[PDB]
Amino acid sequence: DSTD
Amino acid sequence: EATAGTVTVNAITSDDTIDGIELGQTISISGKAVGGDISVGDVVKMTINNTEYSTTVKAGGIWMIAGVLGSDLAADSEFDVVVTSSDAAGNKVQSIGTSTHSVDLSAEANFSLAEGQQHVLTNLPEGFGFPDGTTEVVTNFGGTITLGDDGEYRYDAPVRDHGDAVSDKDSVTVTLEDGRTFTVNLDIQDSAPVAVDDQDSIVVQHEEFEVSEIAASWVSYTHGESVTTFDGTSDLGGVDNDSAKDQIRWGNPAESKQSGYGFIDNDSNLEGRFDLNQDISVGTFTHYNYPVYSGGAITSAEMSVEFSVLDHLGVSTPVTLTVNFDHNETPNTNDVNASRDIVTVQNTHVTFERDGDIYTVQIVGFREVGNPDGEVVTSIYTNENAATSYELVVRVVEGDGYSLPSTEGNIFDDNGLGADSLGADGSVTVVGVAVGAIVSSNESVGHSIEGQYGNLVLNSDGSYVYDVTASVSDIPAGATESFAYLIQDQDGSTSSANLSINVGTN
Ligand SMILES: [Ca+2]
Ligand SMILES: [Ca+2]
Ligand SMILES: [Ca+2]
Ligand SMILES: [Ca+2]
Ligand SMILES: [Ca+2]
Ligand SMILES: [Ca+2]
Ligand SMILES: [Ca+2]
Ligand SMILES: [Ca+2]
Ligand SMILES: [Ca+2]
Ligand SMILES: [Ca+2]
Ligand SMILES: [Ca+2]
Ligand SMILES: [Ca+2]
Ligand SMILES: [Ca+2]
Ligand SMILES: [Ca+2]
Ligand SMILES: [Ca+2]
Ligand SMILES: [Ca+2]
Repeated sequence: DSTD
Repeated sequence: EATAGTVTVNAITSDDTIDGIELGQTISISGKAVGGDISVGDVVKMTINNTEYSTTVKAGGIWMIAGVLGSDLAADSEFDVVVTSSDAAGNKVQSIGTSTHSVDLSAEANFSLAEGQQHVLTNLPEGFGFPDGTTEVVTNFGGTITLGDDGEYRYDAPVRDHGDAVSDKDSVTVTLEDGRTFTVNLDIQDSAPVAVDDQDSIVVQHEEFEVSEIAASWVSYTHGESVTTFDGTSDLGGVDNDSAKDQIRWGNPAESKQSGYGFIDNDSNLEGRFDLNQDISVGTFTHYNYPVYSGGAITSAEMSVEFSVLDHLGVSTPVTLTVNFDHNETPNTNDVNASRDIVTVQNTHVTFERDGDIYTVQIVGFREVGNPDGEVVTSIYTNENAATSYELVVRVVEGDGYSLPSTEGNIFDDNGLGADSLGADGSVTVVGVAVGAIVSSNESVGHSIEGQYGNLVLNSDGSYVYDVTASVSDIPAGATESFAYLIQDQDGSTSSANLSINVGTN
């Protein structure tokens, strides 16, 4: 979902 | 009653005026007397400056006075001419004419002369001189015209601000007892400085070092999940000739693999030798950017770059350069450029001793592969799901590495061809500097500017510092820098010259  | 005639007076000299040269001469006066009972032989009389001149009427009514003093005509600008005649019976009559003329005993002398210099005044108007015992007259600007022993008149032209709102045309009027005046107009011309070309030289040292193979190890890191360091493999980073841990990986993979860094040394291309004052690649740095879940990435990591330097006695000195990397695994959005991950390498160094001299290995930064002459940067940007690669460039220099090779001087000094001439105005400063042959007043004085092989800081007082930034390998035989500088005096006059710097190697 929230990746860097 | 007799009939009066017409008495006319011709112009007093051609221009009907008595000037300063005519003042000292005898002047003919002429006219006519015709009509009425005027007869040949009639008396013609006139009073000029309280002296009476007389003649008679000639055939055709012509009358003329041979010689009237210029001084009389200068002192009396109007006079009547009276002709006395008679008729048959003896009845008298007087025919009268009036003459006016102008008097201008002035003469002017015009000159155009350089400021701050003494000048002999040539071609002064005929009869020019100072009255009585006068040997000096002071001009409107406080200059002087001095009569010297040799009879010459000399003018000491003052220095003038030729850029302000006050005229720089000096003047003075000389008056003589006989009424003559002489007005000397002296247009003071501006002076300027003369910049003279300058010569300097600098020698960049060449020095080969014998070095062992490089071993690069990831030795520490801050933050990150599932962080591992390892010797590179075909699948992860590629292989190198040693067992040091050249790869580091981190993160919980959110699509495929872990992000990280890999460093493949330059052992094979270096062939066991460094060069002084030379950008050198110690290996290829690759940033592997994958998508990883939030918070699982490092924020910094450190890599030790170890090698030995061998001297001519066969003694080996171990060296360890620590390279620190700041990492930013950025939040991923639909914006690819914003989603890029950022690596910043720190400008660290390490100093070591060989044969009684110390040398400093300094990190320069990242350079694109295959581009020896490309830009070197300290921060690199890598898209998600990509890897970028860069040579890790260092330079080795003699000393503690606090400053590059440099030379200094002052462009106002004699630097091979004589010192700049400053001119009579003074207040000369450097107002422009630029690499190449063209320069204007600009905003580079007192700033560092980039030349062909180095940087220059030329200040307004002429002082400069030039330092060589180029790698020794890029300095050809006969390499020369040349900067054009512009100097300017108090009221805006400018002169350019060139500062030439010979850049050699030895
Ligand atoms: Ca005249
Ligand atoms: Ca005269
Ligand atoms: Ca008559
Ligand atoms: Ca008169
Ligand atoms: Ca007249
Ligand atoms: Ca007139
Ligand atoms: Ca002026
Ligand atoms: Ca001037
Ligand atoms: Ca000037
Ligand atoms: Ca190696
Ligand atoms: Ca290996
Ligand atoms: Ca390795
Ligand atoms: Ca990433
Ligand atoms: Ca990112
Ligand atoms: Ca020098
Ligand atoms: Ca000079």
